[PDB]
Amino acid sequence: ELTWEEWEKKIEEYTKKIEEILK
Amino acid sequence: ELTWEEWEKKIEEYTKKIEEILK
Amino acid sequence: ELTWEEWEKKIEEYTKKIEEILK
Amino acid sequence: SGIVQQQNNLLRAIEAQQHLLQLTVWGIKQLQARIL
Amino acid sequence: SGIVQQQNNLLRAIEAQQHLLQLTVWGIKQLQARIL
Amino acid sequence: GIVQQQNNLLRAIEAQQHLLQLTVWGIKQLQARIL
Repeated sequence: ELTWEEWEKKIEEYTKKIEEILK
Repeated sequence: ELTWEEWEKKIEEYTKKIEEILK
Repeated sequence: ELTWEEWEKKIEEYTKKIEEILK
Repeated sequence: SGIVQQQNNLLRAIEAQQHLLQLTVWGIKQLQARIL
Repeated sequence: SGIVQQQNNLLRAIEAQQHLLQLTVWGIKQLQARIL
Repeated sequence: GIVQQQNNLLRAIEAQQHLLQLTVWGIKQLQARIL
């Protein structure tokens, strides 16, 4: 099962990735 | 207003639409 | 840090902005 | 295929994701009301 | 007007959807902390 | 160009779909805990 800690890390990863694409 | 069952079914329906586009 | 009231307002503000863009 | 078709596909995907985002808003509000 | 304008509108839409999505993440974290 | 920008849009949408998988997952976790 996914932990809330890894959940939070993956959220940050995909959000950062989109922010870099949109720049 | 939605039941949680209807909520889950609509999540699946919109996912199917999106994945068909992404494929 | 947000209050839940402020959260609800910003949700609606971004929803209206998106809907306007998507027309 | 072409850019025009692909633009339409991207638009439809973003519109469907907007529905998903609205559904997640509903679920959070449901749980918030239950908890708080 | 043209593809250039329509593509720019899609970019603005996803930018705004990312703000909306970040707000849902905040709400989930708040409720997670309350519950667990 | 438009071709490159269209590809960047697709990649953003794919990442936004992964984010939605994650927020849906989190809501389901809390819903099952509460109800």
